Amino acid sequence: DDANRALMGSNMQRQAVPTLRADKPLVGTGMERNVARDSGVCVVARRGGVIDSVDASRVVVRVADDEVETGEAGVDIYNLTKYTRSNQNTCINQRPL
Amino acid sequence: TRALDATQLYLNEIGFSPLLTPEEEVHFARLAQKGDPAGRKRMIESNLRLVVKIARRYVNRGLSLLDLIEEGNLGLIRAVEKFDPERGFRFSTYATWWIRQTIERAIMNQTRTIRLPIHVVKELNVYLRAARELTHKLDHEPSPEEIANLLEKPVAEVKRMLGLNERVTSVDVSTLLDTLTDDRPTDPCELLQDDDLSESIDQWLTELTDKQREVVIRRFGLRGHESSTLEEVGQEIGLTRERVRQIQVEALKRLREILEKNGLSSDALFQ
Amino acid sequence: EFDAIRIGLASPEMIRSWSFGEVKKPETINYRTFKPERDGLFCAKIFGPVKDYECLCGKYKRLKHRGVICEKCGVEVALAKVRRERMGHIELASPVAHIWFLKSLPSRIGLLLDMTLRDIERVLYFESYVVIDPGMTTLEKGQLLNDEQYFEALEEFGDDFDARMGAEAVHELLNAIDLEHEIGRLREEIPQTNSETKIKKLSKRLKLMEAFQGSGNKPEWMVLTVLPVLPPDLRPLVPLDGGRFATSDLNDLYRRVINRNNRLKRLLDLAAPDIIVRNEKRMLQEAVDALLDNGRRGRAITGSNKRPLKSLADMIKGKQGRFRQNLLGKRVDYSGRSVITVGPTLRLHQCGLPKKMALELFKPFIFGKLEGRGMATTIKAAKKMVERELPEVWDVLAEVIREHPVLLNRAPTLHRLGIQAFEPVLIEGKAIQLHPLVCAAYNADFDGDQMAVHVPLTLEAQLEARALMMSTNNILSPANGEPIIVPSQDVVMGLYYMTREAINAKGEGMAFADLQEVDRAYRSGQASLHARVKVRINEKIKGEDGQLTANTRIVDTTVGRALLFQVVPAGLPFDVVNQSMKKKAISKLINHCYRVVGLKDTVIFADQLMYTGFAYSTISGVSIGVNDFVIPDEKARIINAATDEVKEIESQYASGLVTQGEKYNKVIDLWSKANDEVSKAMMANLSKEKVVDREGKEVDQESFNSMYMMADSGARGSAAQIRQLAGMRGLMAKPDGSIIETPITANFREGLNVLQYFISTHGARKGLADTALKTANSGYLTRRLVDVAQDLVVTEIDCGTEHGLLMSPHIEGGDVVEPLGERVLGRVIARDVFKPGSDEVIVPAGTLIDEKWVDFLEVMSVDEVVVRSPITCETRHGICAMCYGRDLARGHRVNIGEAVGVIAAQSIGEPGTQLTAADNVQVKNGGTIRLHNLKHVVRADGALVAVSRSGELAVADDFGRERERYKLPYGAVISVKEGDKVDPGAIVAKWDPHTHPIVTEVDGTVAFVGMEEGITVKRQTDELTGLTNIEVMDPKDRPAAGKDIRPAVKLIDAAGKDLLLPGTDVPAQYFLPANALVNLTDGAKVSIGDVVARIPQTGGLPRVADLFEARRPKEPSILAEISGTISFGKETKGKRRLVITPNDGSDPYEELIPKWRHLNVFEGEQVNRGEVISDGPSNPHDILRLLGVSSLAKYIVNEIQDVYRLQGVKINDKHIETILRQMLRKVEVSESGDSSFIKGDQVELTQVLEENEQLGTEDKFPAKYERVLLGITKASLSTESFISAASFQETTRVLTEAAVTGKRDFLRGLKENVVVGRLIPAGTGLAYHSERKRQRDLG
Amino acid sequence: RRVSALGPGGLTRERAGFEVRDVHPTHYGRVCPIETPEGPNIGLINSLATYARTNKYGFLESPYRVVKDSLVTDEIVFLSAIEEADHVIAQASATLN
Amino acid sequence: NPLGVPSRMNVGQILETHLGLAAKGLGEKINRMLEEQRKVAELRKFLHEIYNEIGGREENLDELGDNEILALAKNLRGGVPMATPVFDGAKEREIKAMLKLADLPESGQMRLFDGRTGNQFERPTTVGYMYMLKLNHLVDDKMHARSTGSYSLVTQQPLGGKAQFGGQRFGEMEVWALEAYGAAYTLQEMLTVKSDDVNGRTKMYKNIVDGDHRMEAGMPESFNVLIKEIRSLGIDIELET
Ligand SMILES: [Mg+2]
Ligand SMILES: [Zn+2]
Ligand SMILES: [Zn+2]
Repeated sequence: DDANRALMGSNMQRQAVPTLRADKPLVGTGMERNVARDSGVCVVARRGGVIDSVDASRVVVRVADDEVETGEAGVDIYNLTKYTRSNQNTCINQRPL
Repeated sequence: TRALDATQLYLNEIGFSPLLTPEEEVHFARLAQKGDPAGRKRMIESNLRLVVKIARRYVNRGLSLLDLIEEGNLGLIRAVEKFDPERGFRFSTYATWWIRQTIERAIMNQTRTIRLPIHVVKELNVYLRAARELTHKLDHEPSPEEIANLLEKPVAEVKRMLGLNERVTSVDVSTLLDTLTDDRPTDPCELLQDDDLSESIDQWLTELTDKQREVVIRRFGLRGHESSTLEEVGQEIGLTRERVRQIQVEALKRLREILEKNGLSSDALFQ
Repeated sequence: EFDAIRIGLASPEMIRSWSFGEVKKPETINYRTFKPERDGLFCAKIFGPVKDYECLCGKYKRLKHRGVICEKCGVEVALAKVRRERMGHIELASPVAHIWFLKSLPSRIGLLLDMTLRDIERVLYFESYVVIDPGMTTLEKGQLLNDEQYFEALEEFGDDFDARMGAEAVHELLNAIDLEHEIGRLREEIPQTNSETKIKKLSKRLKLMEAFQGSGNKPEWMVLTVLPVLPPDLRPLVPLDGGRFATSDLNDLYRRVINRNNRLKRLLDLAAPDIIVRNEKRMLQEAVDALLDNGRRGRAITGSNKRPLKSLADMIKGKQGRFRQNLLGKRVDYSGRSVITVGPTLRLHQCGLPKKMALELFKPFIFGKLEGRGMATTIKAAKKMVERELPEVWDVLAEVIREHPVLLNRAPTLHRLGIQAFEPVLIEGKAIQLHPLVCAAYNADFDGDQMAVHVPLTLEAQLEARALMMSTNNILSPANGEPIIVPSQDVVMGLYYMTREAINAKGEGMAFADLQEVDRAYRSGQASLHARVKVRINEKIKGEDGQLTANTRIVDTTVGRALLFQVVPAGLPFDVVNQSMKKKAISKLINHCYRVVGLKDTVIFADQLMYTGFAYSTISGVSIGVNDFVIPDEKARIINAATDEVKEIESQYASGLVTQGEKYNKVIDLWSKANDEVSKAMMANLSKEKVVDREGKEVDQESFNSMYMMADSGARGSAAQIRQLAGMRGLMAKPDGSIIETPITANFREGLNVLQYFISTHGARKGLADTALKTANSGYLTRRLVDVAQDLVVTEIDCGTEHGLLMSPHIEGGDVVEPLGERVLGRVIARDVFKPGSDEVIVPAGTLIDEKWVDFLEVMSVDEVVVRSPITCETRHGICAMCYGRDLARGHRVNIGEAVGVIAAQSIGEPGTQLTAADNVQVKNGGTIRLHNLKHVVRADGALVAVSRSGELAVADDFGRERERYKLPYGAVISVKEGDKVDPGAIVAKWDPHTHPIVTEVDGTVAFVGMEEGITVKRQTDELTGLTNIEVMDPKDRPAAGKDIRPAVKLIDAAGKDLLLPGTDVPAQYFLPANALVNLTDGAKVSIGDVVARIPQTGGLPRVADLFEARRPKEPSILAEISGTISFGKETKGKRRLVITPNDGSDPYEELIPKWRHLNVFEGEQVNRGEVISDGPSNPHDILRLLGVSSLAKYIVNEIQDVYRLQGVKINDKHIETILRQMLRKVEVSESGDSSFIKGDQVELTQVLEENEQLGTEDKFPAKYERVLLGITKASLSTESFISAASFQETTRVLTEAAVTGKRDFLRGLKENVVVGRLIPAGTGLAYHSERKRQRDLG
Repeated sequence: RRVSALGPGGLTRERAGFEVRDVHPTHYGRVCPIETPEGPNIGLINSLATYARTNKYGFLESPYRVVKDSLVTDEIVFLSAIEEADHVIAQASATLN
Repeated sequence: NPLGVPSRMNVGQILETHLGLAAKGLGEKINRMLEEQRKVAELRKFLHEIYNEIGGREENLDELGDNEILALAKNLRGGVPMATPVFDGAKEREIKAMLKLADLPESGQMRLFDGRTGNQFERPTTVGYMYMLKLNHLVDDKMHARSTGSYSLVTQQPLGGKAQFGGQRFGEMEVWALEAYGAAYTLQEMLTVKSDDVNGRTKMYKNIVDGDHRMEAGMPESFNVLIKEIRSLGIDIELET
């Protein structure tokens, strides 16, 4: 592409609205995977282990005996946020996978 | 260059005034009591060298710097006319008591756009001291119950007094003048609606019976005549106050039925 | 009606007439109840009540007597709008002088009092004492006095000396200023004084005192004793949510001046001494200062606000400079905006409109149909029906909207085509549909652009949008005759594929009967779209107007070319269709259809092209694939061969053979030569890529590639953009201005590298940064050009002048650029056109030149025809329609009332968004050489060398016109060949620009006279006997004795007689400049015309805007004042002054030039005042006062067109010359006799005064004038109306000048009527102003 | 990540001119040449690079590999702006045997 | 629209459409292979012919046999995701190699049949799959219309930004466009009657309802403010004369 269209192409991806159904692009650049982890909207597991119970509102995981302290090993509650009013009046939700 | 400031050009003229001596000021007050045009004029310049230092202390108020100097002069004129030569007191010692009262007399009348009497300003300055004192010992945001507790005042009274200090900011400082609207109706569609509605009322009162129309035109004054009460309209058409009230309900129902079949709904009028 | 508004000072008796009461108390409202009280700023006794027909007590609230007054209080009953007209005034104890007469640089009080600006301020502040009415005293009125100085003055005088200090001392002098006697003192001493700074002060004294008395103004009206107050409705107190309210900044300024006035009103009987009576007056003088204007001297501040107080001077100006906020923008009703959307199923004379917008914009129109039909008698019942959106409302909504046109316009408008009326059609959606063909005029794409909408209401506006602003009327562009509704990119692509010819296709060689029978075979599938067939057509020729004939003819065309003829009407021939039908082919087709058939059939023809263009484009599979960008096999051969040559150059740089200063030029010249070699091999492969086979052996035809179709048709793309996709990009430019030595080898298809892509960013970011700045400069350029061409409206139909300008084709250069037929198209003729033979006439009078006369003049050999230009026709108050050319939008002549001044300024600012050797003479054509303005004597050898600096070589063709005209330098050797045919490329001159040739017409022995050795000449030779001559010395490096000596090599006969040249008694002599090398020694015979000595020798918007401002460049060219003898000044004096001495009349006056610039140091030559001496930029100021007005208009149009033709735009010459007429309206007077010496008067005002004064007994009352060129910024302020000068810039200086002068304004312009509210005098508003003046002239 | 040049202690949009609104050859690996918001402020606002890292004093630094005369070592160093004029920075993609 | 390629030179937009066809083309063969109930050993060979065939990163032979094969086949049934760096993209020879595996034409173009006329197109067109976006430029917040509303106090001008709003500012450049034509009644209508006229707009609204298109002269409210403000400075104005 040209340098003029690359400047305008970088603005179309900035002012994008999240749709109802999310579909991964067939063609990517490789940076689409490392850009979602650094953002604060994705839930990243801190302590690895076995998922005891999962729900649409919260995700509870059981911490293994290796990477845990002496007391209160399996204490980790991940509360997923529901639709809240964003700064640009757009819905924000998290879905378990 | 040199700017002809009102404060610099005034203070330069003060240096050309001799000092006031306690021995001669007593003799000058004796000549002013008998009556002399030059005695009161000369003695006015003696106490004038003190107005530049008294007004310089008060700052950060509603009045400008030049207003404190002119107001302080009016205090010594009312103080030099009343002096006791037999008491032996100093003339300047009595002048400093009137200029301080005259400064505070004008600091509360020209500080706000709304003219306020002495009865309501004596409560705002006290609450201003109470709001500053209670905020120092507590070191937090003062509440409405805290002011009414220390001052021993009702909770409803301290709310109305604090609301009088409007302190309105600017308007053109951005605009605000373009965003504000008018409270009165100015829409062309609303003014045309009031025209068609008023013309239909005079048309409906004429299309009905002539007897049922003149009993309501004199009671409420819809046709433009003077309004009359039940006793005032009794001596006009019928002295029987009960008979003229029955026909009012009959004309009220006829005007209601003629409005429903006219294509206009009563519930749609208020909306 | 009303007119003739006046501006003057207010009198104390007049202020008390507008006022209804006196205010003395700053209190205006109460805290107990939000109702005003008596004697306040918002009071009801002076101003109106707070509501309609109400009072303070509330006893009378009826509508029977609206004019009655209340008896309990002073507030009477009135309406609610009465608070905007009533006003009050304050009573001041001491008068205070205003600041308007002291804020401007020339103090209006000081010029009338003969005082300075600082001295008039020292008296008002009680800082110095002045004396008035001295009489028999030595003290003067202008002299100052102190406290001790005034006391000593009374001791020596004793009486007749009154010294007053303050504002009353200044007012006491204005009453006895004796203005009638003060003018006599300056007029009697006018011839006595002789100074430059005193004459200018004398002119301002007489021009202001004459206008002061002629206006009926009084001197005591400058200072005002009372101050009027603004009505309270302009500064209201509106409460908002929360119990709070708002107060304007003006209420605080009025409160400060009222309380200080009462403090002075109560200190009049307290026997105040002198110490305080002088300071309390300054407290009031500074309050009026803060009320009038802030930021200049006072700069008053308030609490909790860092910005200064908004005074009365800052509220009228506002933002956007001096222009008011109301003039720059005004909100209107019945408007809206939405996103555009292209619709192919819409007619040209209509557009789209959503149902949700048509119901809100036409809301009052729906209420008029429901009451007239009988469905809803009450307007309230009809309002509830339109909101519910029942099925009956949609019936009347489509009925009220059937022929009511609406307006559509984009947000930025640069020309008249931005606002075009359309017929709304109800659609379903939330977007406004637009026709695809009118998008070229709106300059808007379907990428998110929002357009406005407007709804006309009155019956006069509906007929206006159907006659002039309709979409079917403005087809031709206001700049050139080319239509703007030309088929766009998408429809042209569909038409280019239709008009094609294939070598082998299905259904070739068949014969069809008619166009209807040929179309039947294509839809059946037995005939291809482009195949060689033989059809019979039926066309009509319109060679004779009023008669149409039919004829049958069988031609050999294709199936696609025959289907296109079914779209064009029968009025046009068939030869306009057999072409390839590119983008430029259809642009010439609509322009030919507009001038043959008419307009009713052109709209139908332009609409049918969009339908047949889109229908045949959707059937085509035109798509851009990766295989379309073909790469030629010769690309790898040129790159590998160029890479091996650079390796040979860089290896020689390390050895020391080639330098770095020359290596940079060789690399950029090697890759550039390789850049064109790839482009020639790429286009040769793309044009002949498709190879078809028929009847055995294969053949070659034009390639049907998808990328080549978009370039050959010209619909979208250019030829340079192909070199970036399938070819090398080449060298790129650095932001600093240099070019990188190494180019980009790869292209967009093969992929760029990380470093090669970083180079292309330098040119891309610079391009994106310029498009953000041109929007501000082009918008600022069109505002200065339209503000000087508003009062120019065509009002006359017959002027009667016989002047004009000579028109000639663009003969400069190697070939012609602009023909004659494209320059005089639409311009009437000035004089009679003459044939090459005498006693012959072609055009009898000033007839309008049309397309019929263009071909009539092209067949003849006529090339120089004079036309009538807007710079001619000196009539006043507009420009006649005869001298003006034809209309640009309409094919007929310009009617009476069209504002040609606005359409001329917009045609220049419209294309602003798109705009950012000489050794020998080699002719490219052949013809007879004809020399003009060249004086060359014969040569004994036969070379015919001409040493004249004025001359031009022109070759004439067989018809007699000059095809090519070159420039001949001075000292060029050229052989004449008049009457002989010249071959192409033959050398005619062999001059050398490195050395300045010096020749002498005298033929004989030459001897140096006045040459001193060691001072003027130095015997310096070269090494190894390289040059053995006599080198002269410089003027600055010479000694003091040889500074005033000038060598002069006089030429005489060999026998000893003095030889002189004919024409002048002075004998011809050879020039000997400084640092000259004479090869021929003295005492030897020299031929005539031989070399005597050897002497060695931006662009864009800032360039086009520099010509209209008459800005002098940094380096101006030096010319001659009066023609005659040319010489050299004295070098010892320090100023080279070339003296002149003509043969007819000797002029002792001359000019001096500094020694900083060296040019034409030759001693002894002709003057040639018309010819330039110092090479460089030429200033337009010196050209007007030297040659005349015809060359200045010819120079401006020539230089302006060279800037617009570089980008590719074409602008007619009528709009460039229209602005030149307004800039040449001001003239200067040298010897008036009837007016001032140096003043600025109009040319039309001086011509009427000259002609009227000539009709007398003396016949010499008139005077002489001189034309002067002014810029666009200075010509805008030189107007009689103060409204046009206040809205442009600096409304403070123009508002004060109109006060002391008392000018009466006559509303007869365009910008003056848009602020008052009346109709404009241009357009359809001329008939309204014609009946107004007719009624006024009758009495 | 967006870094702007306006605000307190910086040039505004009007007094910028053309030098501030232009790209410099020293923006290789530090400032994105192609990412720039279009409009009135073109060139004043420019985003950082992917491997951009601030220096100790506050300057911009970019990572580079150490290249010897025989082979390319795996030592990665962060180079400053003024110190990049001495060394010869090669291309990211080159022929490797 | 294919006409935007030459001027707006973006070759990567066409190469993305061709590469997107091979991503969805290979996804249909994997989803169809699951419906035939093929063995797990046959699916591992097809996945090895995709990641371990073209140049780049190849990762396989590190997952479970039965568990991970059915998990990847059900997730890649809607397209195989492709990664193309910003400067290390795949050449033209590698894109055409993927279309050959999916039994698709390597040219990337195919002739499409029309739906309205039913006739086949003359030239082959380019089809594929392109990742599209949606910007926050909805027309619900852009469409506005207002006939009559409220006005200010100092200047009787229509307001904007309230609950009911929507209007276009008639700038100065809009005035010069009307002066270029012969329009005089339209320029005076939208400057004196349609705005800055209290008694003018009241009588004009009543004339439209009755059905009489007529206009009164009136006086602009923006001019009466300039008269009162210029008189307080001491300057006299003889407006009547
Ligand atoms: Mg656009
Ligand atoms: Zn009352
Ligand atoms: Zn004329």
